[PDB]
Amino acid sequence: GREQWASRLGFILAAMGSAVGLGNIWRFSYVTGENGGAAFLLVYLGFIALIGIPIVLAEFTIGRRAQSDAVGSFEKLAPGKPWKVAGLMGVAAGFLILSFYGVIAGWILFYLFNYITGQLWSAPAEGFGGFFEGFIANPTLPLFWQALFMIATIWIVAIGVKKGIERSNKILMPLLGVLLIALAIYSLTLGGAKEGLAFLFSPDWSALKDPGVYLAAISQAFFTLSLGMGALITYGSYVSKDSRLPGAAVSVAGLDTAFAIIAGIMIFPAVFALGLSPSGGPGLVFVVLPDIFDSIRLGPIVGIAFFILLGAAALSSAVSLLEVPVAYFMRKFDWSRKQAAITLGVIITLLGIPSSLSFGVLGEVTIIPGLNIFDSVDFIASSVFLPLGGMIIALFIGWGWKTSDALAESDLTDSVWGKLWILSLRFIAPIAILIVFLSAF
Ligand SMILES: CCCCCCCCCO[C@@H]1O[C@H](CO)[C@@H](O)[C@H](O)[C@H]1O
Ligand SMILES: CCCCCCCCCO[C@@H]1O[C@H](CO)[C@@H](O)[C@H](O)[C@H]1O
Ligand SMILES: CCCCCCCCCO[C@@H]1O[C@H](CO)[C@@H](O)[C@H](O)[C@H]1O
Ligand SMILES: CCCCCCCCCO[C@@H]1O[C@H](CO)[C@@H](O)[C@H](O)[C@H]1O
Ligand SMILES: CCCCCCCCCO[C@@H]1O[C@H](CO)[C@@H](O)[C@H](O)[C@H]1O
Ligand SMILES: CCCCCCCCCO[C@@H]1O[C@H](CO)[C@@H](O)[C@H](O)[C@H]1O
Ligand SMILES: CCCCCCCCCO[C@@H]1O[C@H](CO)[C@@H](O)[C@H](O)[C@H]1O
Ligand SMILES: CCCCCCCCCO[C@@H]1O[C@H](CO)[C@@H](O)[C@H](O)[C@H]1O
Ligand SMILES: CC(C)[C@H](N)C(=O)O
Ligand code: NA
Ligand code: NA
Repeated sequence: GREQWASRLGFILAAMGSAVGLGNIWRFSYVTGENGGAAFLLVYLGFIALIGIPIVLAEFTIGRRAQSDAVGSFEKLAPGKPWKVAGLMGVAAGFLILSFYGVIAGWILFYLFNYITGQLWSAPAEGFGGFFEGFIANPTLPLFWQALFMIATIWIVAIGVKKGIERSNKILMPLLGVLLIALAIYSLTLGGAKEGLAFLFSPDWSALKDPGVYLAAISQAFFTLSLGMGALITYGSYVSKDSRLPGAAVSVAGLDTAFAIIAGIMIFPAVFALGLSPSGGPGLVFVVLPDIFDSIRLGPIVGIAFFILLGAAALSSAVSLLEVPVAYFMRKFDWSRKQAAITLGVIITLLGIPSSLSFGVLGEVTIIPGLNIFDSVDFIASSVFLPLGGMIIALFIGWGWKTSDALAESDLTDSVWGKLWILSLRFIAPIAILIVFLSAF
């Protein structure tokens, strides 16, 4: 006797809460900026349409049918089969992603603290770039704020699905978009819009010759949709029978893509107006936006709101990440929810400490050749486990299910979409993923 979404539309809300977070504004902005912009944008969008939405629906189908955890969904639906390797990577990918996800979310809480104590209202003596660099170089200051965020994440997973995950404030997410739209409009007036919008919407096709622009595009697409980290199989596993999955998948992926494109329209016109380079790294939004808030008379109020709402959004995504291992360890080892929540939460926190330290004292240490600890874990998680696990998931429903079962449990029977959906999982998605791995590696 396990959990289910109490309210009807609690599923689409929780799935949208998982998808929308730091990946849309933080990671989308610097991965776009260091990949040329528009050409990477057209590739990232095509991957969302032809691969992302089929696998989003695929993960919902596996979860609802099996009614188990990220790994248990494969033991039940296909006993004794090696398909379950897709679920182990997702649990592994959830661990790795949440370790450094909490670091970036700690930067959010630190910036929210400085606008609340009036510290960042005016520009600091060293500039917003120098001020940000001083903070992420500090060894222990970020570990405090990352631990604070993890406590909030541990608290909400421990409370439960019905009492915590489903009980999130549902007005915070529309408010973030309303604030992103208004910051998009304002930044369009800052004078770098012609250069910023050509960067984002006028393609330089030369980038299409680098096999790294596809892997980066497929990493960002899986990352931003919470694909391949066992998150959508778990949330699907709390879903009842009379649930229309296809529209939920299109609604999850469509709303998520709107946030990224509005985040891009906000950031890159602001990047060029400030004279900076769009290849500014993970601190891109963390250096651009405090400068933008300073050019507004009521910017301090804008900054408090922007970091509360984004902070609320990062919290709901991190809650969906920790629930994947939490759900797994409850079944495998009979741990209670609170037991698994604090145990795996404290652990994942300590795994993120080396990632946090790589922006400062550990800045020189490299794991993967050419990449520090943070870039190494992000590469192993985003660029290997998510597309591979995402590829095994597609092959799983494509060649491991009776067609009638797939279309039935997906609510796509006798549909032109159901024929194109099977086409995606059987051929297009696993073929294109394998091609991107081969060219890039
Ligand atoms: C028990 C409640 C405690 C809540 C936390 C209060 C944080 C107060 C921080 O204020 C800051 O302190 C600095 C010196 O300490 C000043 O230089 C700075 O100008 C000021 O903005
Ligand atoms: C619960 C909140 C915890 C906040 C902890 C912040 C730790 C910052 C310590 O300051 C550091 O002290 C050194 C002297 O030892 C200086 O040389 C160094 O310049 C300075 O960066
Ligand atoms: C409900 C959460 C409240 C907890 C507040 C924790 C305060 C952390 C204080 O650290 C200090 O913050 C200063 C900013 O003013 C920095 O200048 C300084 O380097 C750093 O040592
Ligand atoms: C980093 C450590 C911080 C983690 C905080 C975890 C708080 C867990 C609270 O959970 C709930 O507390 C109630 C107490 O009455 C129980 O009745 C209920 O069953 C339980 O679900
Ligand atoms: C709900 C949507 C809110 C959109 C907010 C857009 C605010 C943009 C204001 O820009 C400023 O406007 C002045 C004239 O209006 C100019 O003199 C000034 O140079 C310009 O920088
Ligand atoms: C809020 C939505 C804004 C949509 C912006 C899409 C238009 C991007 C076009 O970029 C460039 O604009 C320059 C302006 O002259 C042209 O010279 C150049 O040829 C063109 O490539
Ligand atoms: C959010 C809605 C945005 C709509 C998409 C805007 C399309 C911008 C078209 O740029 C075009 O790129 C070409 C390079 O291939 C140039 O040849 C051409 O001169 C230039 O105009
Ligand atoms: C919920 C809305 C969040 C976005 C708000 C957009 C900021 C509007 C900025 O307008 C004006 O721009 C001028 C810049 O020159 C300032 O001098 C002026 O004082 C400021 O008020
Ligand atoms: C769960 C998290 C990775 C979410 N997909 C994001 O875009 O931030
Ligand atoms: Na996202
Ligand atoms: Na979220």
